[PDB]
Amino acid sequence: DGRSGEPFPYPVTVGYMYIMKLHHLVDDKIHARSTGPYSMITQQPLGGKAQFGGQRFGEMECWAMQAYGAAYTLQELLTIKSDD
Amino acid sequence: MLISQRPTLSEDVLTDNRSQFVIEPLEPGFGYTLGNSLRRTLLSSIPGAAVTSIRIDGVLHEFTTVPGVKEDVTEIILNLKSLVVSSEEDEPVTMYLRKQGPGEVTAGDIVPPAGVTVHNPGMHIATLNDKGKLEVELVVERGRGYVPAVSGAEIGRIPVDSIYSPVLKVTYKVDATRVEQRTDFDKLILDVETKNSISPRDALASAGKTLVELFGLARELNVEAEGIEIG
Amino acid sequence: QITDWQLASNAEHSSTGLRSAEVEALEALPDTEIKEALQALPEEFRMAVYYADVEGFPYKEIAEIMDTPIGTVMSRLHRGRRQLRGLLADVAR
Repeated sequence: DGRSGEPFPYPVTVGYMYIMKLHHLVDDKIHARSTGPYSMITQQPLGGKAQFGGQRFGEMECWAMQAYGAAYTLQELLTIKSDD
Repeated sequence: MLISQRPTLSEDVLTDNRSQFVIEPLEPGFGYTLGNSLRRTLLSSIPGAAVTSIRIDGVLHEFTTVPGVKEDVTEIILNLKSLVVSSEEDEPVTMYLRKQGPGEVTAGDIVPPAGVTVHNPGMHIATLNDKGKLEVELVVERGRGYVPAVSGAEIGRIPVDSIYSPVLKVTYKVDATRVEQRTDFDKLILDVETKNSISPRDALASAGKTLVELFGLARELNVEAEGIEIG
Repeated sequence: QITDWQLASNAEHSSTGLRSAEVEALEALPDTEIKEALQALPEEFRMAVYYADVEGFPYKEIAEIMDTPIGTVMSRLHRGRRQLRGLLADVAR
């Protein structure tokens, strides 16, 4: 163990494996928006990272909010955070 | 070679014999550099005194039951291993515990020879019934760490597990702390519980001196630039 | 449906882009630069230059809004303009 220094009490399978770097990369996936462009049509935030867009809060997520009984979170998400 | 932002040692006292020390901030990874070495040093590197062996009068070949006492033999061995004692010179030093009248025996009823100290005189030892007689010999030596019982020779003398270390228990943990845009810096937390012989403070200080002496051996091979945190 | 990508791409070439609630709120805030230079002007001159340069009224209408002859409106316009030119020099601000 490189941290404590003690040996691990049991022999561990070791060897060489061929590992590939897949094209799903966190540099492309990470996105965050406080405020940004909105659609001229629906007046909701644009979608997609390239558009500096907001996250989709969908029907099932509203079901989750209602099952929690959180009224102000749900209203805030669907009004002042979107098309108000 | 470059200078590091100086880490600090803080003390949060829990009980008189129990304390948590926090060394922070440490450069990433160094919490595990200091942690296990400080724990093993605190446990095994501090010299202390304890009971090497005992001899109970009235029982030699048997060792199951002691007549005249409620506790059995091994239950006497247990709370005799809990005896907190300190000695000056290092030689086996014999002590004697004797009591007659019905009541309870404590560590104060043991007669310390000159140069030894019983730090927990209120510790229960055995319960003497009516007419019960208690005579036992306790050998005390100085050592380090925890040495298991070492027998033949003369009957009646039983070697016991000797807890030399003045520190009872040590556990450590490494938590994340943030220094200027880096949240991965190391924060070392040591939880140490000791006998009343010494404080956790002086135990950590003695461990520091010991390890400074140890790594001084590598320090002596040459004098070349290293990480310097002072100031 | 028109995609958000097409809306943004079209906005890149548009006279006014896609503004955000942040840009709106900060644009609604006081300048604290221009406002201070306007408050340093006396109330008559800042009023004349407000109705003239900022609002865009013709000069006669400024002479009507505040009750003054044409001469005080024009003179206060030129002097207030000069003083404001002194109080700030900016290629952009």
